Amino acid sequence: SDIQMTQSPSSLSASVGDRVTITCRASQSVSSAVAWYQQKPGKAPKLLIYSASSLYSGVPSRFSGSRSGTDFTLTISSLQPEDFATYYCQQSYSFPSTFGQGTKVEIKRTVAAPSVFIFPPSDEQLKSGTASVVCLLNNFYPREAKVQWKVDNALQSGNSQESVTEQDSKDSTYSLSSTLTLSKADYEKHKVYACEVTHQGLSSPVTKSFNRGEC
Amino acid sequence: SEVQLVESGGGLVQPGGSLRLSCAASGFYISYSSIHWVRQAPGKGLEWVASISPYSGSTYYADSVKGRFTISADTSKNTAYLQMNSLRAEDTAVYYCARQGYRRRSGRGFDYWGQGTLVTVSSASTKGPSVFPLAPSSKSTSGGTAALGCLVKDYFPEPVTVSWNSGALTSGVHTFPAVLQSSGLYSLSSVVTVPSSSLGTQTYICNVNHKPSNTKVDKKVEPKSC
RNA sequence: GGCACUAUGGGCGCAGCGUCAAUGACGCUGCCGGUACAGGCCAGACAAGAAACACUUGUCUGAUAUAGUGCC
Repeated sequence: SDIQMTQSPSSLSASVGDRVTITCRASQSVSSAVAWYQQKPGKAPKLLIYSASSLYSGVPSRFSGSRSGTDFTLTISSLQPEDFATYYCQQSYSFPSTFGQGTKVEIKRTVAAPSVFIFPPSDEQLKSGTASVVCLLNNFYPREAKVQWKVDNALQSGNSQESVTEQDSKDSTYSLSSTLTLSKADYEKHKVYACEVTHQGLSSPVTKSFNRGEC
Repeated sequence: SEVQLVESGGGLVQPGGSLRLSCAASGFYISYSSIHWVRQAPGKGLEWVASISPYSGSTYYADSVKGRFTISADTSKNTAYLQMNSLRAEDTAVYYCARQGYRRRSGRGFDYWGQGTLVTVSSASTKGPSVFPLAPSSKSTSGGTAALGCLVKDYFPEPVTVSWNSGALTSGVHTFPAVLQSSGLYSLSSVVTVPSSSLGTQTYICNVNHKPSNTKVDKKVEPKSC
């Protein structure tokens, strides 16, 4: 069987100065053949720890590796600003080699509720035979957020796609964009298109909606 | 400081097609270390693929590629290779080759990696975007500010460039990551937040540029009123 | 796997010939099976060589082993 590497947390929100520990557990004994990496968006990985506890040459000492059996935790004693990135465990105990899925470290800030906007389809797009209905949630924290589309109160599945921004450089908030796709015909069969936004900064789920053919 | 690895030769290739990545070494003799290929899907994590061993030519594969990919080295050229065959939509990624260090110095840790080459596999032809305004109005106003934007719809391949007022407008914009539609095309939107009172007083134009299809599109976004 | 019992063609008995199987097992003889020292050699383990495997070189286990059964 191939060895499994599964990481926890899958993402972690912390602030500079935090003690951060990322854990990773192999599905069989892998002795100490475990490597850690830091990867920043768009750039290639950088080795932090080898032999599961050997601090790689030139990597700052706030990084350290640690083992208990199949338990591998990479810990950073005191988070610094250039540490916000993705982290990886890897087993090189046997071929085939295996990476963990990755723990992204994001900047913790005060809860910020989304501003919700919705946009009905253009007259231009509807002329093409397609209707795309867009909901924007703007400048929120944390990332976790339910977007639920309703067409005449029917909950939608399998007809929407979401996209999220990277944490903002200046307010460390995110923006998400859910777009509902319908055929033009499917669109004119109904009246009320709605976006339901459920979030921690909101007392209760907020909804933005429109009626097909509204001024 | 002087070790460097330079992948080269990736690109678009149709499903079932073949592509040979290169991995040029410099700063060290490639023969005495183990050389890998790692891939990373768009937005996904790193996925180990392949390796070839010093002095033996022992090669290894991950299950997902076994029997299609052929890792090799050419020590006269100080270069490693990845031959890829019967490529699939799933094989779309940025590919790194990596040097596993010297045993006494870095264990089996990968101490140098290339900057990666982009391998995109699709049956999708090149196609310039449709831009459709996301018109501002009520339902897109939260007090002093309004949200407005453009939908860049049904283009291939990545990337497009989206600027506002030919670059003059930048702060408060978000251009979103492309999302791949089950049609094999990409599609994104870009939104801008502005002070609401400017809706009558400042014009706004999304500038959508998609070099692969050599199309440049300006869409004036105008409010909807009543 | 561990334990306990029991047995013990050199860790390398082959002319070997097969078979499964992709290489060790299996089977089948036939000789020889006397005894011990071997040489040599092989396999496992480990270590180092720019070194996951392979290789080279070094030690080490090869009755502390090997096997059938019983037992958790």
